[PDB]
Amino acid sequence: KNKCVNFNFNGLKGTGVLTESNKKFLPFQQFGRDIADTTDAVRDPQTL
Amino acid sequence: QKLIANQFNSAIGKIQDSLSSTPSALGKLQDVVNHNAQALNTLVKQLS
Repeated sequence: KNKCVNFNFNGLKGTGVLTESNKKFLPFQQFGRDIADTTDAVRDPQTL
Repeated sequence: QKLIANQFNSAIGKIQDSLSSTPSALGKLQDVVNHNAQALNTLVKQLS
């Protein structure tokens, strides 16, 4: 966490910084998109 | 002289009050900003 890392979540590849999220989306919801229609918030598979 | 001074002061006051009370007077400048903003937004949408 908290550094420039190349991440691969369930085949979703990307590069960026992973931070603890205060977002509160409902338990059934998995991904989180933005205005530009790209994933900015994610939920880890191993630990929810 | 003093009549002209009174007319000038009253005209300035009327301009101030009318400019305050009319929101569409400054559309042109406002319009400018809107264009740029909208344009930028459109470009972002093109990534989707």
